[PDB]
Amino acid sequence: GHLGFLPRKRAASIRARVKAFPKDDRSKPVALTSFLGYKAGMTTIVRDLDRPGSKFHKREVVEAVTVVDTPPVVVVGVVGYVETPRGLRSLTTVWAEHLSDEVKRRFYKNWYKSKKKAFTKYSAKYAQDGAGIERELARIKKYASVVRVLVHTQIRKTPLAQKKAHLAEIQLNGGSISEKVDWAREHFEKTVAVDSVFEQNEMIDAIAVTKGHGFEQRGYHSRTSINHKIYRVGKGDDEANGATSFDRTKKTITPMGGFVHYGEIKNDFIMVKGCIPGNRKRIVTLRKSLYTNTSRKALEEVSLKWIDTASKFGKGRFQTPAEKHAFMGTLKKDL
Amino acid sequence: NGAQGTKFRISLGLPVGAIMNCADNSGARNLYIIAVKGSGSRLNRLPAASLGDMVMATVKKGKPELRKKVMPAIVVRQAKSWRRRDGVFLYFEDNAGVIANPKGEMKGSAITGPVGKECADLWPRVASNSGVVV
Amino acid sequence: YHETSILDFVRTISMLDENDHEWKILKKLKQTRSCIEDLKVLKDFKMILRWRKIAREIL
Amino acid sequence: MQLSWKDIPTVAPANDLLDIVLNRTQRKTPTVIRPGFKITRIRAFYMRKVKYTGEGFVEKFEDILKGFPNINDVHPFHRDLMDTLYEKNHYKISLAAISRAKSLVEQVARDYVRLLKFGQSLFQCKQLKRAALGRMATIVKKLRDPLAYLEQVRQHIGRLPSIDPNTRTLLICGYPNVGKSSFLRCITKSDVDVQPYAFTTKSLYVGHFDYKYLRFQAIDTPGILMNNIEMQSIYAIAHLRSCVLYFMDLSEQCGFTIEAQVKLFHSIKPLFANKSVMVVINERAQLLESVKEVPGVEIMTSSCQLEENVMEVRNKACEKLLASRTPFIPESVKNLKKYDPEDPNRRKLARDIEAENGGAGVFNVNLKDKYLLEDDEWKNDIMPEILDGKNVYDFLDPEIAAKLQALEEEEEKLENEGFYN
Amino acid sequence: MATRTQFENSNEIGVFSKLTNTYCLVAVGGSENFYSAFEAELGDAIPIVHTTIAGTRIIGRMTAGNRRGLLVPTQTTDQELQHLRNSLPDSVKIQRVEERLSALGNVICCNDYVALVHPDIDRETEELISDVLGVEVFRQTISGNILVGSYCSLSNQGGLVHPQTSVQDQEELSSLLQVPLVAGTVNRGSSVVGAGMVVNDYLAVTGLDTTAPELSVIESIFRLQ
Amino acid sequence: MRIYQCHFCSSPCYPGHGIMFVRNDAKEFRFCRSKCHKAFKQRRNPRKLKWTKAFRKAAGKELAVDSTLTFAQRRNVPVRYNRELVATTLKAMARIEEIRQKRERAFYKNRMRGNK
RNA sequence: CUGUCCCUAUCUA
RNA sequence: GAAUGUUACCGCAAUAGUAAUUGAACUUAGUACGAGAGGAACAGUUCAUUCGGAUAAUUGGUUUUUGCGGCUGUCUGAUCA
Repeated sequence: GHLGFLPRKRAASIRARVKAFPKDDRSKPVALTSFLGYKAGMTTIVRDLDRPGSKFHKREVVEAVTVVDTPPVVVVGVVGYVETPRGLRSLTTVWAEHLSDEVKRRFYKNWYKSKKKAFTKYSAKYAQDGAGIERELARIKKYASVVRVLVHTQIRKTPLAQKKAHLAEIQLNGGSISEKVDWAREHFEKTVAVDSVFEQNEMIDAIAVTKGHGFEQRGYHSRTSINHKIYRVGKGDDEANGATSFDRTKKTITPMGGFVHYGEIKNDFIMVKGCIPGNRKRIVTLRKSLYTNTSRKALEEVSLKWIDTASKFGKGRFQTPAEKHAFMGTLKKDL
Repeated sequence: NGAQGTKFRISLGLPVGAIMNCADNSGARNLYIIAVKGSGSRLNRLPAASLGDMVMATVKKGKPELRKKVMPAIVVRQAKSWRRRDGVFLYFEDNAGVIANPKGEMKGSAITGPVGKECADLWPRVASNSGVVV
Repeated sequence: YHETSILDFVRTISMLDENDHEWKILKKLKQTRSCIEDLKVLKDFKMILRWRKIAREIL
Repeated sequence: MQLSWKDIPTVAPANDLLDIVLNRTQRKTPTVIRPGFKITRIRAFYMRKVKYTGEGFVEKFEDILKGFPNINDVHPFHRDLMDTLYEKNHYKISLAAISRAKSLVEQVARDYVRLLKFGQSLFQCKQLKRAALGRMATIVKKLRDPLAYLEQVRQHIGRLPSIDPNTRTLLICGYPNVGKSSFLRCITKSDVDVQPYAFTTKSLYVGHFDYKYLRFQAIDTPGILMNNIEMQSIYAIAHLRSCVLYFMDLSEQCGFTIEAQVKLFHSIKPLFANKSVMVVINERAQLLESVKEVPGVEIMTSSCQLEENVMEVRNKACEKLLASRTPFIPESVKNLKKYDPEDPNRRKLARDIEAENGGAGVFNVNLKDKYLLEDDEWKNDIMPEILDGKNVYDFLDPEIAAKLQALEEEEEKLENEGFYN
Repeated sequence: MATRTQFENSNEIGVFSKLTNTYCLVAVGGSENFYSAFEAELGDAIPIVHTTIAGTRIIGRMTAGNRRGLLVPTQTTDQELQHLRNSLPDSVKIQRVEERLSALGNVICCNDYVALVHPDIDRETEELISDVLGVEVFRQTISGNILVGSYCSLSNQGGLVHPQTSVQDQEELSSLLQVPLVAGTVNRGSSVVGAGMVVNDYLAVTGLDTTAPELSVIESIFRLQ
Repeated sequence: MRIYQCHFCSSPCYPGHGIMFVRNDAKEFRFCRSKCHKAFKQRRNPRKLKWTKAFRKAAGKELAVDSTLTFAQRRNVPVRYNRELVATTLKAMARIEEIRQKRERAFYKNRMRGNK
């Protein structure tokens, strides 16, 4: 067993809030420290191994990498945290005066019966001659010692049927807390690209709730996995995302017939080797190593050779419908 | 001695008490596994060998000279499916092994039958006496 | 490894070149070549036995 | 072993050995009991502790006996060498003392264990155990002198040379103070200065050298003029199969006259006559004719202050001991200069490039820019090798343009006939 | 004349590398001291190619060839073949061989004029070896030893047979090849002469453990000096 | 990387997928899925299964031999890897794939025409 | 020769 | 699971527990040491045994998919089923 993981009780919520954030270099440029996403099945990857010393140097190796759907994240507010003897305290919060229907639904448990008066009063007062928002911004700039940004996922841009977004706070690691809120102000109602927070070969640590198992209570507990390298970052509009520099085949990373228990990838996604806690359709948050863990394995780049995108349901001998048609040829139902 | 690298955790399917054909012209017919050197002692686990592993075995069949004696043996065939680094899973025709001194020098002048790539790359002397590598 | 000329199977059961005129004649029969040499890969032995019997009857 | 007994375990003195044994007994075994405990339980506990103490003593004594080599049961050369340094009878008596102590300890432990089981009370059992421990301590205590002697001889034997009489060898003999070790310095790796006083070398020195690829080594001796230092040389000369070289000083050095040296050599002749002797001279020279009366001895007139004849003597000693379609070579290889390791301007090997780049575990050899190509512009090979699930390597070939043109011609000849409709 | 080295604290010099009169092959590893030694002994005089065979570091045993051509087993990947072609001049032929005896280095002992092969090798492979390498091929076994390549080293200047070679077998081999042959040992009495060292018309590399008399015998039999 | 052809089914075998078997003859049997491996274990004849590509080729249900299939010859002689050669080979492969599709469609139409 | 076991996993009422 | 106006969202942390473990492959090493015999180590990298948390991307196992196809037997007068 492992007494450190006890109690093995149910998680507080599906969204496992991040307990700790990486170091805060107050001189670096403002940037986000975490990103949201949804697990989308898994796939096999074969690539060369540029790793001196290892016997498999200059050799191809088969590996399994998970695929997480990461639609562009949109910022809706910021949180200012002051330092107190009883720990960090949130003194105030602000909003963008405009909230997508997803977050508005997130604030209601019975949406269709609700009057949808989520933020009408606050928005009306926001449209005054200031003095209500600038006051809070100045208060945060003065007293707050650390600033966190509130964002939500674009569920309506996801093939899932949840139709509800999840609020999450992300710490800002870069410039002084005044520069932090100044940068946040320019990003209210804006969207942050997935490739801006992470890049290829970068190591990340995932945090999510694992698959539940019911009475044995087992599963459905929060877990953290560290030292996961990013193999490739793609975009929904970037056709042939599964086309490596070698494969160069105009095929998307989405498996033939769609993912198992999941839809199709038509948005930005992050590819990282190994598995991640949780299952498909589970919301996952991504952190970056919590520290300078830049080992040789992290430092070395991973030049992808081929990406598996065959039919994950059952088995598969072809990666695209064109290959199946060419190999099988014409059929009775074709003509 | 004999080894040329660090062990790779391939699938294990040859626990203690197993019998495998002696794939060499040393005259031995089969080798009986009594222990697996270098293995970990788990609770109630039977030490399990694999391709490229050095284990101690006794010649249960063959000429009387080799009978009743114990000498180190190197596994050349496992017959159990295992994951090679080159994607596809493979398994050999049947279990087989060779007898050699702890220094890796084979007792037989030449090995017969297919030889696992992992064992050949880990035991240079075995590859020297091998004629069919995979 | 075991390798034997199945062409000489006429003179043989324990097991289970077109230059020679005998094999050319035996090939003219409606039988046969597709999988005769694939013994290890092959109940098909019955067809091989029937072909051997036919060859013996012819010769 | 037989070469150098450096592996003998340290012989802890009586006080140290007893302390170690008692500490082991007190630590490993339990020591908590009560009068209310079962009588059989207390008896078993005390018996187990006594047996553990006895077993520890027996193990220590057995290890000491086994590690130490039995002088009588060793090679005669090594036997006599040890006898000269350590009196053989005294060493045997010391070993017998340890054996007797071990036997007494075993007998005491057995007798007390037999008696201990009958203890009717906790106090009686404790008294019996204390008596057994006192007996063991007294047996160990009496061994203080033999234990100290064993420790001293162990600490001295480890540094002894690993002489190999069976191997062909040469022995440097002669009078003391004749610079006999100077020849050793200039013929082997040994290091002993002239030290103009005679008895610099209180122990034999050995040095290795190779001639005609055959292994050889030289043994130095203090010299002869009835003492341990001189006595050990006699057995080395006799038992060893090595040839013996006699050193003589043809000068005022060492004070001994040439006549005295010649007379001494003749007097000791009956002992090394069969060793294929040689004489090196480090009216005066007329007496050398008498020395030459022995057919097997030469006269190497020399002076050990330099290498005037050491080079020739090295080969002479070894000789005396032994007496007892056409190929294709590319012009590039013949023209390329040899890689001079000491020259800083030598061609930089992969080792230098790796060192300039980093450690062996971080620098990766790049095969690009090394292999030849039609054009070096695209040296960064990025060969896809896959196209729509098809193996390009199965299609890569030159002059495929003609095949494609033929296929196009076939397509044209088939389309005009209306094959497809 | 000859050189004594060790690869990754190993004495099987010939197992991890192959040497010819016009090219050399070495394994891949972080510690390139083997490559550094090869460059010191040969440098830019002849190409030095890093190439693995089916991912194995025993390329010296998996592949066999001469100055006129090189042979690789079926298990060799197409990428490895392409790299070999790029790194090797067109004057040396490269031809993949499909045979049961994949251990070409252990099954085929070949020099620039004559080669020995395992008798069980099929006729097609023997013909391919004769054509591509342009050398005579004869089925033979050194004193009953089946693995001629591992237990025999051949070169235009001479050849070294395993110590247990019968005198009659030595004379027969010398007559077949016409070059002098003398029984000997390498790696301080190692019976695998063809694995512990490599030799060409002008260069010989042996294990560091090789004794000085063994080095002298190797030089004399090959007429280095 | 190599997209091997299954010994039994003749279908492509991408890396990782399928299983392999080693025979004493040094040949390797590649199976795209557990179905083919189990069928081979029972020693069933591939030429007697209605769904095996070998049976279809022998049965004549598909074009057994065509000019476009000669380009896929296993070439054991490597090439100097000229970029112009690479581009020409890629274009030729695409055109040959299109021509093979057209010829297969024509063959199917010829085999189908007549069902009056 | 067998899931007694290495080492447990799965289905049914 | 009521409770502190009600309802919902995002949060800090006093507190209780805690975890990783040991080995081996190579430059350094045939270097210091050493007559020889043998033969270190730091810094660096690469792997491994046991233990623990997860996943099914490939493979092994499992079928009231009963999903398909066949087989011994009988019934719907039989065949289709």
